[PDB]
Amino acid sequence: MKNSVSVDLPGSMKVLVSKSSNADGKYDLIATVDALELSGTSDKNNGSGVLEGVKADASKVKLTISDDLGQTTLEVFKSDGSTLVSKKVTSGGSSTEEKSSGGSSEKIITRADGTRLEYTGIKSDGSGKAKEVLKGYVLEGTLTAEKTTLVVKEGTVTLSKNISKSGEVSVELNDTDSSAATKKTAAWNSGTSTLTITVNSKKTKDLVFTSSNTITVQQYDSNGTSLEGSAVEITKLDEIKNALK
Repeated sequence: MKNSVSVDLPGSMKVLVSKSSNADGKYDLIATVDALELSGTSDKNNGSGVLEGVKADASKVKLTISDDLGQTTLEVFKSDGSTLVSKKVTSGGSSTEEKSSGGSSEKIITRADGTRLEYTGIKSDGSGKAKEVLKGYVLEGTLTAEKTTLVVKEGTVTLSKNISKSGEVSVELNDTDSSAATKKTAAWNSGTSTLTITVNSKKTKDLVFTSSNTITVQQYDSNGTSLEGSAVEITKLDEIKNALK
């Protein structure tokens, strides 16, 4: 690989591809990931293809680079190469890291902005524990094969952020408050990703769940009909609880 060319890949990796092909028309590939050298051959000249290596503990490693360089898959197998232990797929600014070990699985999704969904203790029915890691705070809850449900409790109010298997966010609020004068109810608008809270037949605040994986809160005037001021981004879990008081 004396006169190879270096190619940047998703997942903060680099591959070297030979400048010209062998007698079969194929290009040599070399990459180093952490301590491990990987090597392969490809029928393309751009850095795409498959590289393989073996760790010191005899685990087999495969790096698969998609044809257009938009995706990398980094896989680790047991020493015979049959049983997959871990798989990291990176593309479009996001990574998904899956590991299966000792009865349960894990899946960590890292979004382009650094926020994460962490699914742990995944069982054969698709259930598990769920955490969303946002900037400044974490939301915790559960996973089923149908949805992720992340829960914040304040007083008799329970706020539930649902993420469907498809990735669609919806939010609900349920309040066990006996008193009809203080009980919170809320309505969800999927068109604006906004939960509007009502108390005593007047709107009190809008909670917006943004495409940037943030939450903002904005109050209504005492008339219960017009918004006032400007929306404030939540920076810590305590401020979500404050919005539920």
